[PDB]
Amino acid sequence: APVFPISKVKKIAKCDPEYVITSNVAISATAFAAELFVQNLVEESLVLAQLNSKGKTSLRLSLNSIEECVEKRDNFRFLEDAIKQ
Amino acid sequence: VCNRWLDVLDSHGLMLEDEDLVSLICENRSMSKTLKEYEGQKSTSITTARRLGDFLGEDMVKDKGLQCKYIISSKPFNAPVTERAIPVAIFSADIPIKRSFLRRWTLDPSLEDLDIRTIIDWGYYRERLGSAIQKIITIPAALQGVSNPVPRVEHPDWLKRKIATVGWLNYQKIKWKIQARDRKRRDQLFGNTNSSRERSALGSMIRKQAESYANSTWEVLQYKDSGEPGVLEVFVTINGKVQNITFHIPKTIYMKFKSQTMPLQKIKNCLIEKSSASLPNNPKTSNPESVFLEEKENCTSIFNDENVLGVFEGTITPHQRAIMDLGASVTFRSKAMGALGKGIQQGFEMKDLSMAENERYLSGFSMDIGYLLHFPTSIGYEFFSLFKSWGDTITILVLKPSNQAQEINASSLGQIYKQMFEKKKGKIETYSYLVDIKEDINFEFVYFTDISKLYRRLSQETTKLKEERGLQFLLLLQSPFITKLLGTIRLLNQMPIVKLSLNEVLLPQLNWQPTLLKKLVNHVLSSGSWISHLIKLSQYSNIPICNLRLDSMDYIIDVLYARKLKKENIVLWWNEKAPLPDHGGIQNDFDLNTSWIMNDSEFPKINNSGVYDNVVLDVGVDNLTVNTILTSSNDALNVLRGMLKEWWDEALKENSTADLLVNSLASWVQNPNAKLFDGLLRYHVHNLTKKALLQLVNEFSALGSTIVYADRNQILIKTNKYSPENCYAYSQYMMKAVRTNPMFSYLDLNIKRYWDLLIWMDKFNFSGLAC
Amino acid sequence: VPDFLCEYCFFISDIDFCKFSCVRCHKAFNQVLLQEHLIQKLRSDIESYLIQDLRCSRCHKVKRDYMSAHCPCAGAWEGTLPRESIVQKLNVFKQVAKYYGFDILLSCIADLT
Amino acid sequence: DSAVDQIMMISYMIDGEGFLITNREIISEDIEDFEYTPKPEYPGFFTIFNENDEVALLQRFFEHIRDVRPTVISTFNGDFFDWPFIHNRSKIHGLDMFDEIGFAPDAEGEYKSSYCSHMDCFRWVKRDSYLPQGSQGLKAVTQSKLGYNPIELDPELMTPYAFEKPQHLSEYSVSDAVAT
Amino acid sequence: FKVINASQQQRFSYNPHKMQFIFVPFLPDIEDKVQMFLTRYYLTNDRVMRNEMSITPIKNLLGRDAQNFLLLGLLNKNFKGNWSLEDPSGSVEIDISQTIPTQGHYYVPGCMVLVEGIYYSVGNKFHVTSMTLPPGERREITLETIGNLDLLGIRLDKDLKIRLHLLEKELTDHKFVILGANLFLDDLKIMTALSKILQKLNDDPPTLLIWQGSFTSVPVFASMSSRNISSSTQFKNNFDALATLLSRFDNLTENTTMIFIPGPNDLWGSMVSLGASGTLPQDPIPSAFTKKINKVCKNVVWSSNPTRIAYLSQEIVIFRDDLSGRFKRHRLEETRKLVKTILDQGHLSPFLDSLRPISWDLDHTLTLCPIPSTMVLCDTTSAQFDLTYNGCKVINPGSFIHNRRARYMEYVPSSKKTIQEEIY
Amino acid sequence: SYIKEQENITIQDLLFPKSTIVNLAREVPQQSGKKLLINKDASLALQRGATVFVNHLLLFAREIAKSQDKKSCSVDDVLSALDHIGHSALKGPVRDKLDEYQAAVEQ
Ligand SMILES: [Zn+2]
Repeated sequence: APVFPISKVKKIAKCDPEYVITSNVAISATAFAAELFVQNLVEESLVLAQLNSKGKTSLRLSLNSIEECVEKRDNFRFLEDAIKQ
Repeated sequence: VCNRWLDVLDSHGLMLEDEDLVSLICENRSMSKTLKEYEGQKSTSITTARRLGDFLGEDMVKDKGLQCKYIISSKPFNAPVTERAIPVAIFSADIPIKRSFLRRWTLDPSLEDLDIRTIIDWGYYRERLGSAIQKIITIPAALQGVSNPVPRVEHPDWLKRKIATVGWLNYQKIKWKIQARDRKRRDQLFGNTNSSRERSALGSMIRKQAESYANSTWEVLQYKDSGEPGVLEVFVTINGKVQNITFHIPKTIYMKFKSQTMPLQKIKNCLIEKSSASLPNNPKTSNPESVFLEEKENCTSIFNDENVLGVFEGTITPHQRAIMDLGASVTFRSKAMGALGKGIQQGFEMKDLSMAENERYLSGFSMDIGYLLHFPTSIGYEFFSLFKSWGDTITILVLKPSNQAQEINASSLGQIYKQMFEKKKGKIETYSYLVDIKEDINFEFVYFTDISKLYRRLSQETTKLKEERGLQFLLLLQSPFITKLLGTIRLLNQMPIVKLSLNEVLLPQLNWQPTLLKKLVNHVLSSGSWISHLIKLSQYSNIPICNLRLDSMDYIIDVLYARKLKKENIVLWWNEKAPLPDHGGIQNDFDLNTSWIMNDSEFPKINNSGVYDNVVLDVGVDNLTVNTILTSSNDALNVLRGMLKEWWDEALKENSTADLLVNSLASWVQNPNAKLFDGLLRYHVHNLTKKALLQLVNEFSALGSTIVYADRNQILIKTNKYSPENCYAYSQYMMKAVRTNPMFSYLDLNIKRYWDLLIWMDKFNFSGLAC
Repeated sequence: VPDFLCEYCFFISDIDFCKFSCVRCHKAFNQVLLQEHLIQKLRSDIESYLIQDLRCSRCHKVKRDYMSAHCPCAGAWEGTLPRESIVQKLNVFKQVAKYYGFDILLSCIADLT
Repeated sequence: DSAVDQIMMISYMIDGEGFLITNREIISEDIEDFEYTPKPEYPGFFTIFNENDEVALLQRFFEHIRDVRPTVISTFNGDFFDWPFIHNRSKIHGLDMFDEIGFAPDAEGEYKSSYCSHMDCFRWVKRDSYLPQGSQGLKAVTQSKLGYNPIELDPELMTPYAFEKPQHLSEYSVSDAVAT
Repeated sequence: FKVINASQQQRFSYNPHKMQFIFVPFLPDIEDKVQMFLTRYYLTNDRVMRNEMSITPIKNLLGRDAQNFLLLGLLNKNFKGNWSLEDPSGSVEIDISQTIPTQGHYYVPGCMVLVEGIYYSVGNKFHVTSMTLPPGERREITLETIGNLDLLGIRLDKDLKIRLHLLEKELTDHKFVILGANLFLDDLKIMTALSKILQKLNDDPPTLLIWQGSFTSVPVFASMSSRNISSSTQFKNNFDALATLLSRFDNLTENTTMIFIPGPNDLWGSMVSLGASGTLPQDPIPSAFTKKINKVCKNVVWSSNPTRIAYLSQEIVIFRDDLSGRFKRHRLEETRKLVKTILDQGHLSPFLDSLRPISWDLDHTLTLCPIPSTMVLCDTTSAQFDLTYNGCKVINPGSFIHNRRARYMEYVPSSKKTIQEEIY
Repeated sequence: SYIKEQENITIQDLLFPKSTIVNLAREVPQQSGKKLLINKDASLALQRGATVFVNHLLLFAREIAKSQDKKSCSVDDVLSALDHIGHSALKGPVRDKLDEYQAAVEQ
């Protein structure tokens, strides 16, 4: 479905400093994988936000749950060096 | 007893093995807090933790509670024991990983051996055992009045003197590349514990794949050689799409030696059954299992089982194809709804799953078809056409010498496509729900000179068709000469590797009709009728598209023969890459006796050149090898007789793609390219066909018939002097009716031979025709 | 040379050294497969010459010992298979290799000298 | 860890009649009914309940607790390792533990309850068993106080044994259930 | 210096009185087969004569019932229970019970074993008290009875120098890579792995790399191996692909003496008869069949299986077969299976001709009377062992398919050590 | 190896929308929650995570592209790098939405 246009596809194509000539549908695959990654991190970060369900923010996720879901999991170990601010 | 333990610690454990030495010498010592919270302290549990943190990455030194098991080396000279710790995981890792990370801790790049008796400190373990034997042996003995009992250790002065009567992405990319170099080393150390760290949470992207997987019609068998072997890439087909899954396949050898091999090897599965395979071998009174390590065959050397006499050679199941015959072509995981998601994520363990189903109606479908076919010749043709069912554009990579112009502008191709399309439009309207070639074609050539960049253009066009559909398509590769040479260019897709075309025919450069009228467009309309032929040939034989099926029809016979051998359990399968014997010792002198020099079928000379009467031959016997097994090792021959008796039953009143199995079963015995049996089967069927030739050379002699020739295709009959040629019809039916009875099965037809007053010396005389 | 099989009409039949296509349909197969079959027949006869037994004039019994030079019998010492039989087969292999092209077959004939 | 991991087996012995609930996602071969009798005074009968998901495992375990109506809940080293792991796995899945069986922890981290009064038997080994410290685990207390040597396997190869040989791990979990 | 082939040397006619080299000069005789079995027993006869006590044949031990002599003989099988033993006088027969042999060796049908027991004079059924085959010897005694004649031609006694040992200890940049256990050139994985190994062997030049020849996967038989290609044309395509892959590395092309040796899967010349082991002394596949890989280099030498290479002080026979699968197949009744028969057996393939044929022409190519102090046993059923407790260094390059892939060895001939290297 | 530490140089590294991040957090788990809001520090972490993941997939596709000696990239080079980072769960639905994008981009 035409939901994510070529504007953000060209936004995520000029961002790379040293990149080889990729195809026009591989960047579309990376954009579809990026929205599924953001959906997987949202669904897997409420698995660790349910560990602290004593208050009203149990259905609402936050940075402490995001930080521990990034440092515990092995498929999200590339994000703890970029969560530091 | 301290001398026995000092002898086992003095000779560095040379009589002991390496696993008992690393379980004996090492020290289990876990931690309580993290590595970062132990700054400023120096101990052996902090040194092993720092070595695991810079050797196996930073992922295990994040959380607290690390179990740092260690050993102590000798090669750091005059250093403390708190900084001489080495983990046990450096000896379980690979050779250049341990050699790369050992020397940075050992501080010696001069070492060439990785033998554990040379690295570890025998003197630190000797002094810790010495202070324990010093206390409990030499400490209360000198005061009691007896001497030093152990002469290896000694006692000092205090008890001896009494005896006097964009920026930052470069750093991030190098950090992620070294981080994933340690994660692949973590998976190189063990292949299952890190794998279930992503599948511990059942997300809704694994559950959707688990709710959309039922009746997996498998399509192509594959390989994985750059990593763990024994795991197969399976392109199974779901109800609406095709899923690329992976299958874990074990190696079920028949060995019977698992009795006293329990502390020797690591026997996990405990199963004792009838693991006796009956093949002809050398020891007398022996007249005719599985594995827990699917990556390496660490088998036992010394054979003494005390159950039956005879060394088991390790007769195996076929390692690359033990799922297409033992399982099915239509795979089905019979279980609940929620375990198959873990099977999709890890890889399907088909040893405990993947049972068969009904094998009829394998492929009822509707999807796209890719079609790559190459045409090399002695002239430079190279017609690398790429037909696709959705794009309709074929791309020929032709015209290697670019000076002259000899290739058409698709005008002639379009006119012959129109005439061929009208005749095959009726033939295409028969098979149109599978392949739609019904639209009017339109295409463009690519006239190329180089070969390397032509393969680069070919790889760009196959990635173009693999990106235009992704999946839900089928690529039928059909190159004749370079069929196994086209497997280096493009891969990782489902492909019937088939030599359909024999060779491209030679042609003078003044026309192009034998290379374009029936070679290019007739092959894509034949590809439509050919995939319906393939649907029927894989619905009957029940094997996926891994077979040749037109050049070599010896694989379907092999899959059916392996299923017939798996129906029973006395006789088993054989070799896969060898010349395929069925003997007791594959690497021996047994096959020179079964070579059989010049292989004489028959050679008759009764010296009759001029025949006495006007006799006509109608004795043109075919299928004599088929009509030998249907009349007649022993169990392999009777299971072949039962398979051919069941095979002739479907080749009567209802047959479309199973009548070729009979003629391919005739051709299948004499060649080594055929699988699961050609060893003693060829010589035995040759002697039994020689016996059947000698039985049918005199049982048909109800009249005065004599022979002069016998070479399994035709013989000589002889009729009376009266009634020369008008009586052919009744003589032919009476000859067939008296020839069908003494052979007792009568499955060899005789049609239209020739004879009219012959002359025959031995081979150079053919005088006579009467048709 | 025995049992040549065709590619697709499956007519299994023997051929001769005195005349390549089928006798059922009509198409040439290749020349290198017939060339390969002739080196296979040559090596088969050479390995069958290599497994010759202890046989002579009086002692016409089977050979049952390797370490034994000759039988404790009264016959003159000779052999089982003669070299003149395989050199007559080697010159008919050379005649069928030089009558036709057959480069690797004559190459292996030169290799065994 | 209690959030990156999941429980594979629950081996419980309700008054002589043992039970076992296994997670079919990690465990490959589904375990059938077997026996573990290391001595004739300790009979072990274990009807395995092969639940597919971990939510099914935890709900069948809490359903069997809610139907059997226990008056004593025992385990070895409960409040330190065994009991908060099940509270974190019941906090991860939608059904929280306190809403069905009343097992809320105290201020010091001890999983007490109102009706059943949880019996952590590692608070007897550390208190007055007169056992030497360094050999106070479950294997050494059953080799010393009880008269049999149980199944001695290292816990670091427990996870590859879930996918490879689950019958030996079901024997080990039934061993520590009849020993507890 | 140069590679001594299977037929490119003088013929060593070992006499029973002096064991020297006589002048023989295209097809063998039966007299040479009788001399072959006589040289198989008479050259192991001096393994206890020059070691030492009383030596006498079975003719002095026929009519009795109690004995003392260690009966040296090769094990046979005539009938179902007719275990025959010999010497060049007659024959002895061995029973099947009271078996207690030395468990530091391997017994097989054809290894010469000393035995002791009773005679059992009703018939001739010798018994087994002690079953131990004799061992070999060292360098100082193996070449003193040979006189002053050569192996390849250096016929002078100039090899008693320690400057020849300092000539082999001087250039320490010598490299003898063994490379490993018969690679298959059909799958792309072994091709990419040999490309990476040639990259790491291209940036640093060796001196004489013992490569791995005859590398087709399927053996050549009397049928077309590929789809439309034959079994001769598919291997032509495979050595042309190996020649184009070898010409992508231009450092091995000049100084590295690449040596090609077959296995049991040789080309169209020597392996279309057999499919399992064939004759062990083979002929090398020459320039007549292979043409494309010979023009890409100037240091490619083709040689057979039991072929020594000269270093003027050292001989290295690089054998290739499944010896650990053949010795395991014949018992009495990975590491410790071939470390027990180098000294104990002076023949490279101790079997009869009915179980392993040897050509009657060449039998002094696989004999081990000049004992090598460095030896290569390339197998496919063994491990990477290196045991030197005798003086002979025996290395075994294992395989390519195990848990970690791409195993290959690197034997330094100057430092006399060996190492192995994986790459993934 | 180590070259330099981290750099908060977010002048050009602050580009992705915020409405798409909160649009990609629907998540209905069959009536187990209300799903009212997400705080802004988690939305800034999700924006930086999406940008870092797109750079992650591009370096992993280019690092497995050089092993096959191809100087290009593709769908069979991007999705053959998704198992190297441990994300096969993303690989299956990216295949069905890529085939829905290819089945709807023709019209
Ligand atoms: Zn034909």
